[PDB]
Amino acid sequence: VERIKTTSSIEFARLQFTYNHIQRHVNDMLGRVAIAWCELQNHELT
Amino acid sequence: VERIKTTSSIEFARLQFTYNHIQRHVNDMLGRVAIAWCELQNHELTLWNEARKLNPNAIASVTVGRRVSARMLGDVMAVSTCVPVAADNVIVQNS
Amino acid sequence: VGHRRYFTFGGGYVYFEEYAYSHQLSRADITTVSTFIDLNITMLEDHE
Repeated sequence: VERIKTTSSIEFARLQFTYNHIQRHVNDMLGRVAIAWCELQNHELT
Repeated sequence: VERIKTTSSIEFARLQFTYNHIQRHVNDMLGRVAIAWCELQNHELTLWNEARKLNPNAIASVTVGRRVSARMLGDVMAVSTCVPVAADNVIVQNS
Repeated sequence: VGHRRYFTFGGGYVYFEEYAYSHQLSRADITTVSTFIDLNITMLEDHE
């Protein structure tokens, strides 16, 4: 038995969500870019 | 006639501004990247045409996705899959 | 001998056999292989 203590700023969690959303997007897109870039290099080798 | 009620946290709006600024930037830049990537693909198609005229076997093998023999039939390629052979079943004559 | 050829002609091809016209072909009548490399860049959606 205890009592929990709650912060007074959601902004930590809203930053967490914004940063995670943007990071998912940019990581996914730059990963697609890098994958397509490898495929382009291997493809241009011919 | 009414009274408006104001929140006590601008941070919703500051997050909105930060997220919108970053989103405008990244959407614009990734859109430019995708557009330039399409232009690169359409632009490289010419080199691919020339190569397929040069060594149709290699280009067909890369493009189709498997080792295939090919030859041009004018403006199209005729492909035919190649039979794999085990490495140990190959002998080189010395001369 | 065995002279089969497809020549680009307008929007499609003009298939030839034994140095004789056979018929025109629609562009999609022939299987298509892509030298392009897909870069499926979708866009960060608006979030409120």
